[PDB]
This record gives sequence, structure tokens and C-alpha cells, in this order.
Amino acid sequence: ANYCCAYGEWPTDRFYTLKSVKWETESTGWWWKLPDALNNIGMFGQNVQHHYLYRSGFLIHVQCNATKFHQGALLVVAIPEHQRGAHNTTTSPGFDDIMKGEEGGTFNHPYVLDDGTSLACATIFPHQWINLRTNNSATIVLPWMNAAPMDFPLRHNQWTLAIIPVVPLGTRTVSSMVPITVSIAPMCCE
Amino acid sequence: ANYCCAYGEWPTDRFYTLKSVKWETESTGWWWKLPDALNNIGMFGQNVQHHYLYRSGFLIHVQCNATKFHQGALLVVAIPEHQRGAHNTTTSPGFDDIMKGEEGGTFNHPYVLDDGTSLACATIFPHQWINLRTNNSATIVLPWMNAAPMDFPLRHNQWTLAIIPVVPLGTRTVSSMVPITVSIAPMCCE
Amino acid sequence: GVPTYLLPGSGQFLTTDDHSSAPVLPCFNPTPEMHIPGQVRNMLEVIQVESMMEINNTENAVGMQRLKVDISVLTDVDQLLFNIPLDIQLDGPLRNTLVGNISRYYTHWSGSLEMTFMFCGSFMATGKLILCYTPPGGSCPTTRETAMLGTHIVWDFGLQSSVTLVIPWISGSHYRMFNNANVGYVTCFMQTNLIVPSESSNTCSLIGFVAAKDDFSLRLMRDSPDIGQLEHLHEAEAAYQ
Amino acid sequence: GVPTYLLPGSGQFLTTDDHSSAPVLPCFNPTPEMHIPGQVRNMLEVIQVE
Amino acid sequence: GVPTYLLPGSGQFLTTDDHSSAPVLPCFNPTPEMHIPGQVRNMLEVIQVE
Amino acid sequence: VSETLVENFLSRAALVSKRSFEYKNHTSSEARTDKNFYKWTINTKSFVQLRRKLELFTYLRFDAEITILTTVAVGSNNSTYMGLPDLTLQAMFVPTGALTPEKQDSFHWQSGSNASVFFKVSDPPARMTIPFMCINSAYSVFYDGFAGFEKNGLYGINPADTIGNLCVRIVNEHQPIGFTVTVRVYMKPKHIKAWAPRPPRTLPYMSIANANYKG
Amino acid sequence: VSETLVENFLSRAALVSKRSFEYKNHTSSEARTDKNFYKWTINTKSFVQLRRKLELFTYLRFDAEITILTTVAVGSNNSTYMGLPDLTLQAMFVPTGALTPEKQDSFHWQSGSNASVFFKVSDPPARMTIPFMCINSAYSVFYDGFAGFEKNGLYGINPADTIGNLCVRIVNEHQPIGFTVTVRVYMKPKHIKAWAPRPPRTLPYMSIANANYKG
Repeated sequence: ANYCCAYGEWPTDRFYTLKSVKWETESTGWWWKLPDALNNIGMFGQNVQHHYLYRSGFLIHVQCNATKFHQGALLVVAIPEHQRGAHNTTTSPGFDDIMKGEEGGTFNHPYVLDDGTSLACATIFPHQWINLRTNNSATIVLPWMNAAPMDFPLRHNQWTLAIIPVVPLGTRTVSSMVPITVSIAPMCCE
Repeated sequence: ANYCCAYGEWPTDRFYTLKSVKWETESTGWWWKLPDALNNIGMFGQNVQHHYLYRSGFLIHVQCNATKFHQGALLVVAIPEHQRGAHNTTTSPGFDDIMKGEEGGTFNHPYVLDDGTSLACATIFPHQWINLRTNNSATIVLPWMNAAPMDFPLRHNQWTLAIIPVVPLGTRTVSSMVPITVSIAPMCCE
Repeated sequence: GVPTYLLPGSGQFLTTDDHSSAPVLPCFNPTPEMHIPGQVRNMLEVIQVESMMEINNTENAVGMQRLKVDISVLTDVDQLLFNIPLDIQLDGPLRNTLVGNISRYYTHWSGSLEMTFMFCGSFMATGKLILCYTPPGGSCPTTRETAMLGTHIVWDFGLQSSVTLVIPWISGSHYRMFNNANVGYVTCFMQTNLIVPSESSNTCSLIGFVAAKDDFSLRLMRDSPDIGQLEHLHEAEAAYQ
Repeated sequence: GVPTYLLPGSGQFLTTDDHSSAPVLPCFNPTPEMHIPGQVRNMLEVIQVE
Repeated sequence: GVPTYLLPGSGQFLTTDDHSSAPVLPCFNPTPEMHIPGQVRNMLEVIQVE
Repeated sequence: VSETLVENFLSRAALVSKRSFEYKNHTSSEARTDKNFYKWTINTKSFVQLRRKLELFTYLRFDAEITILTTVAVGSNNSTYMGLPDLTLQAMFVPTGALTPEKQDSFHWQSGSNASVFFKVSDPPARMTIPFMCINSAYSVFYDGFAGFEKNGLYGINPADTIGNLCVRIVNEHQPIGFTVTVRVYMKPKHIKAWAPRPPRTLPYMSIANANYKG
Repeated sequence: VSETLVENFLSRAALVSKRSFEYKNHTSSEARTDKNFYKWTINTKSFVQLRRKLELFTYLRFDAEITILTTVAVGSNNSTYMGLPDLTLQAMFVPTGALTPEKQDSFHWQSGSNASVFFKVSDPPARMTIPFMCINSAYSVFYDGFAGFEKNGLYGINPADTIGNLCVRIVNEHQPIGFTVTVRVYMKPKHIKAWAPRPPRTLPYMSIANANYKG
């Protein structure tokens, strides 16, 4: 339903549904590195650690469950080669804090995208808007996105799906919670 | 019977048969420099020392006489311009130890081909394999192989036929012997 | 007169440019070339010729013993005979071959290799061997049944004296060339015992060859480090006083 | 020989001129380019994104 | 102006090159040549005489 | 509309590196690796202007044209002006996977495989065009991955790319009088192709190898 | 596939010879044959890199392009820097069967038959292309034969080939101040044809005239 083909390119059907995250009024955001998220689940993960090689696209579906009395806006953006950065040190991020698996991570500074760039300009990447008063779902189709024709799934994350609440969730009660469900369906997985 | 045309070039019938050599379990190999081998036998030798000039190809046939209970592998390789070298000195090899006549010589270090190169890469030269369990004969046809259109047979050896046992001869008894017969037939001898 | 101006980089020696130079002897006529058999026009034809592998990787093996592995009657079944890592630049069985020697003159190599193994036992010697290929993203097998799970060939050398194994296309440039070698292995296991007649020898040997297929590619030529390094040689200064 | 004379401004480095230079590795063949989605040919397309 | 760069070996005297040089007397007309019998065009004709 | 193309936007010569070095009779071990030569790994993420301009894209494919400008001077004034003797300099491009010189008289300077250029101080600046030297189809400005197969690898360092190393030395054997020579390297990308534009950097850079931000 | 052709594989300029020589007022008999000039027989089996690369083939046919790079310096510093006076150098290619100079002022320097080039230090390096100089159709990298007809001949030395001898001198009459000049010779084979490929050398070389191996 109104999918977004990234960069105007259209490259199975398992739709690995990750554990839903809780959107609170103080949430900063969540991110998943696409090859790493599915590296430990399903036939995708089994084939990934069976072979030294991998080549495929992705299909992303993000859905929220909220009532008509809820308000908020989400930016569902897929960042290619989202090389993260540290906040107050010159040392590079480590393997533990980069490869978060299917659990994913949270944005420390969503304003600067944990990269030092601007969130306001993040719309240049393939993205969709989830405004709770108009829609509650977003679908993005991701192409190959690699300089090399071949890649190592266990060492390089080609895509990073980021969900950032631009407008915080709100309702009459001071505490609000709205589940967010992320489903990833690799296509032509190798 | 399944001859090998060297370098894919096909340039009399006397077939001068040299004295057979004895293939033992500890043999390192044998070599004959083709112009020098026939320099002292037959109409070829008579014409060679009659004239100052010589131009012809060669035909090589190598045959072994062994039973089905013998094992071993031979590398029958024709090396063009096989400039030999000494083992532990800076002085060049002498006339006596280069021109061995129809008797021929033996390899001091077959691993390095007495040249300092590798035996493993000697297959780049025109060669045939004699594996006693499959075949016992090898035939090689040698072209002119000289930079100049004319040559002096008494000073320059254009070809060097080498027979090297890669897999040593073996049988139930600790001592083994298998005769090897070499026949050279110069073609269009001058 | 033609008005000209000098660009940056004029009057420089590049050591790589291809500019026509003044003939030192314009009137001299070089000796006409004749047909010499065995002309080499491309170095890829050199590496397509099979050369023997140093399969016997045991440390104590020296010289001729390194080219053959011995199978005896006493060798147990399910025993590893040899393993050949698939990295030509790496020091191993593929090092002192034509493919490895030429490839060490370049930086990036890509293509597929072809291996041939020859059994050099007696005529009536019989037995079975398992030749397994391990892809680069995997661990070298240690047992016969683990090897049997992957791509493998059951070679009966009592019937066929030679077997050919084709390694699939591999890009050595991408697969961990100083990225800071598990590029694939070929191992052999003894499926059955070696059976020989009483008159034959109790030990048989194996010979292996390696060659590059026509899809091989070499790029970014460099200086080969296996020359033995630059030492001054004898009779050098006295040659050109 | 062609008679030539040097114009003013010869042998100067402009830092803005576009003159062909000597290839450092003439025999080297660069890696062929594949299709990568999202190519940018003009920077005006960047500012047209909200 | 034509952009040029100097190759290695420029401004050298080879003693063997064949390059056109500036005539010292462009307006001077040399004496026309007549037919002189016994012309030598190749030195191989000299050694063919016994 | 032509001025704002990617090729025109990025193809501007910039002083990627500038490093002087003395050379006075360095027979002793004074200033190891700086006796009479200097080396510089060819990386584009050295000056913040070029960093910010290039980091507007994810993948780049270009040929780097290098012009070397050298000046010689002395402040000692131990004798008369006497001019400046003409020195010949050697600039060798050592690509990845090759050995770089460690001393001024190392045998790597005469390798015969690494491309080298010999130029004089009085000559116009030397120019060379380094081609697209990468095993992949494009350079990775940002790399969301780890170099080595072991977990100790560095984040963001692509073992691909790595254009190469540039070494410059004084060919002349050390003259009786020492001198200070300054070499300026200007790189101008050519035939540029760009993919996947990215938000501009907003925070000051913290390192040349990390995307770390202050704040 | 073009990079791995024989022409590209072998046609790389290499420092075949490098030899400095003093020239200070050599009126006396000091350093005979090294007073103000040096000679170098043009042989390709001088540097091990080129030896191993060329010895991959049995027969070769190529034209050698020679570029001469000369630098002048002094460590005495007996006076001010005063620059380096421009010296003119003569490089004469003496082919086989011709007489080579024995002294700097020998009449062979003005033979009129040997090709000679005059160049200045401040000029760009001098380049000359020596053609295929052999009585046979190809050079013999390996020669399984003896040079002379008598048995005292040397093994492996072809009386053919023998490209020639290269001599370089300082044309200027000895100036009051002596100087050290270093001449670097770079040879780049061109139009290369190769025949009969051979196994690569595996053992270190023992001599420039023998195929002797250590081990």
C-alpha cells in the first residue's frame, strides 16, 4: 500500500517480523542495520553463515498501532552506509556497539543522526513519513546498494533502517505508549 | 604412437639407439644434448664433422621395459638452450662436463634442473609423462629451435633431452632396475 | 612561428610514458626476423600450462620429496593426506608453480584454477580417495564424513589413474589481501585401504598439478618479492668497467 | 622543425586550467563501473529535495 | 597559443639526427648541376669492380 | 546550470598536503624517515573543505591529477646569496600492495615497477594523473563495515580504495650546503561520478578516520 | 588482458646502471679510466629484477631506449654555494666491433662514426633508442654453447648479441673547481618479441655470467 522504491529502482516473502518496540513520549529513535538484523534468524541467517557471500535487496514495512486520539510523526528513513560516530571521543565505535543484531539500537543524538550530519536534511535519503493523524504504515523497497558486485554479510551493513519520532507522541495522559512493528523481507537472498 | 609436436610445429629414419640406461630407485635423472649426442655416430656424425654447418630437426623416442608390478613416473622433457650451471662455485661449467657425447650426463640436482630454476615448472617445455601403470613410451618431435638460420653443430647444443624420475621406481624388493631406451632420429640432417 | 606556452609538467622524466625517441643509428638496418617456434604474445598463456604442486607440505620434506605424498598399506582409513590452501600469493603448495610465480608479479588476481592429480602406483594397486573442495567462507574439514557433506569426488585410483578438479571462480583481491588466508582448501582423505599385490611395492605416490583457466586475470603489475632480493653479483663491476 | 615562440604566461600553474596530463600507469586497467542506483549528475537535483 | 611540454632529450645534439636547418643564404642560387659521367649512387657498385 | 554540475562542483585543485623537510648532509641517523624525503598516503579526507564537499556523496569514482610545486630557501645565510643550486627531485607513486621506501637511498627508489617522475626545481611543476585505483566500482566515502575478518578490525576503514602512497625525495647526493625545500601537492579529481547524496556535515570533525562529532 | 601482454610486462624503464665519477683537474694519472669518464657495456643481466623477468624467455628481440639522468653536487664546500656551473656531457654509443675510448681526451670521442649525443646538466634527460643490434634474428638469453672455436671459450657467452658499449664523459675542459657528477641510465625495451618461455629462477644468482645456483 503506497510503497516507496528507493532511488527509483525495483530489484523471499518471509517477512521476518522483529519484536515490536514501544514508542514513548521521550523516545529518541530506533535503528536496525539490515544485513545484521537478519543474520541470526531464519533461512536468511542460515544461508548467511553457511556461505561467505551474499547479494540481495530488501523490503521494509513499518506499522504503528494507535487510536485516533494519538498524535505524533515518525521519519522512516533508510540510510545507505550509515557509518556511525562517537559523541565525545576520538575512538571509533566498536563491534559491540555497531552490530546490534535483530535487537537494534537507539539514537543517542537523533538531531545529528549520530553521524554529525543534520536530521533536517535526512529526507534526501529514501524515506517515508508516518503522521498518526493521516497514516500509520510505511513501506520502503531497498536496492542492492553496494560498490562491489559481491559482499560479505557478516562484516558490512549496506543499509540502516532508522525510525525517528520528529514530533513526540502525545495524548491526554502524561504517559503514552504505541507499539511499532518492523517487518523485513529480503528478496532474492543469497 | 601419440607423439608430441614441440610448440605445435612439425618440421633420416636412422633412429640412432643409444646404450640403454638403468633406472634404479635412487637415480636422479639423465640428459643428452641433442647435437652433441649424434656428433660421433653414423652418417650424421660424419656429415657434421665434414661440414662447418648443420640445420635439422629431431625425433625422440623414449621407451621403458617394465612389468605390471613396477611403479614410477618419468618426466621426458626437451629443454631448448639448457644452459647448465655449477653448484657451489662462480666458475662456468667446462667443456668436459658440458659436452658428454652420446654417453650423456646425470642430473646433480634434478629439483632445480641444474640451472637454478624449478623442476615443477619444467612442464612449460615440450614434455611427455611416462607413468609405468599407464604407459611406457614417449615420443617428442623437436623443431629447428635456433635464433640464427644457420648453426655450428660442434659448439652449440640447441636441444637437451632430459629424463627425470619424479616418482622413484619401486617394487617389493628393495633393489629395482628397469632399462630405458632412447632413440634419436634426426630429420633433414645437414 | 607558432605561439606556444609550456604546460606544468614539461621537461619531466616519468619513467612510464611512451614517447618516440631519436634513433641512435637511423641508417642501420636490423637483422630481419625469422619464424621461431614457441612465440609468447601474452603471459596468460604461460599460467595456463599445468605445473606440479608441492603437495607434500610437511616441514621435514625437502627437494624432490615435496612433490609427492606417499600412500602406504599401513595408512589408516579416514586419514587426511594433504590440504591445499587456495591462495597463490600465500606461501604453500601453489607457491613454486607457474601460476603463483607469475601472479606474484601482479597485485590483483582473479579467475578459476584447475587441479589434476595423478596416481603413480603399480598397475594392480587399488583403493579409493575422497577429494573435497571447501569454499573460502568455511572451515577446513578434518574428518572423512565431514568432508563428504560438502562438494567432493570419490576417486578410485584402481580404475582411473588421473582425476581433474576444477576450482570455481575466485577473486583473491576481495578476499582478505592485507585488509588489516582462509581462501578455500582442497583436502584428500583415504576412503579405503590401499590394496596391492604381493609382488608390488607397499608404498604408492601421488602427483598433483595446477593450472589457470582461460578466465584468469592479472592486474597492477608490481615487483616480485621471491627473486631473492637484490644482492650484488660476482663479475658485475669487472664486466662494465 | 616547427618555429615557435613562447607566449606570456607559459610555464605557470593556474590551479583552474583543464589540461590533459600524463597517465601515471598507462597499462593499468581500472575496475569497470557497474550501475549503482542513486547517481547524482547535477547538484540542482539535491536542492530540489524538501 | 598551443599548449606544449618538453619531452626528455630536448635541446640535445645527437650527431646522427636528420633535421632541416636554417639556410645560411636563402636568396643564393647554387650553380645548376650538369651531367658528369661516372656517377656513383651506391657503394656496392664500387666493390663489384674487379 | 553547467557550473553546478557534480564534475564542476568537485573538480577543483586543492592543497591536499604541504610538508617541508631539511636535507643537510644526513649521513647520521638524524630525523629518521625525514632525512631527505617525505611520504604521504593519498587520502582525500585531510582538509575539512574537501572532506565536507566529498562527504556529500556515498560513492565516488574519479581520477586524481597531482601537481607538485617545490620551493627552496634558506634562513641561515652562512654565505652569500649565491643563488639556489638546481636540485632534481623524484616523486614515486607507490600503489597499494607495494613496498614504500623507508630511507632516501633505499632500493625501492629504483624499483622499476612503481611509476616515478624526475623533475628539477627550475622546471614547471610536475603533473601526473593517478587513475581510478580501486578493486570495487567506486570509492566508499562512508563504509558501514569493518576492515578485517577478525573483530579487531577498524570501523569505517575499507580495505578496498586506498589509492596509494606518494613519496618524494631529493635525487642529488647531499651537497655541502644544506637546504630547506617545501613540496606542495595539489590534487584535482577528474571524470567524477557520484551516487547517493548525503546530508552535509554540521558538527566540527573530531578525527580523520571517524565520523565522531563534538556535541 | 592488455596489462599482462609481454610488451607491457617487459617494457618498464629500469635503472640498469648508476655510477658517479669525479673530474677534478685530472691532468695526472689518478684513477685511470675514471679520470673524467666512465664506460658501461650494455648488458641486461645486471639487476636481479630484470634478470628474472627476462630469463622467463629463451629468445628476445627488442629495441633499448636509454635515458640518461645526471646530477652534480659537492660536499667539500670550499667556497660559497655559487650554484653549479652548467656542464656539457657527451654520451657515445660504441657498437660491437668498434673501438671504445680509454681516456677522456682520446680521439675516439670524435670518431664521426659512433653515434654521440651532447647534452647539458640543466637540460632535460637525454633519450636515445638503440635498435636491435644482433647478427641473429633474436637475442639469446640462454646460450647452450661456447663462444670461441677453441675449447678455451666461455660457456653461455654468445659472440652474437653484445648490444654495445656506452661511454659518458664531461666535454668541458676541467674547471678550477672539481665536482662529483652522478649519471643514471634507464633502459626501457620496446617492440619486444619473446619465444620459448622458461621456468622462473628460484635460487639466488651467483654470477652475472653463469647460471650457477647456491644449494
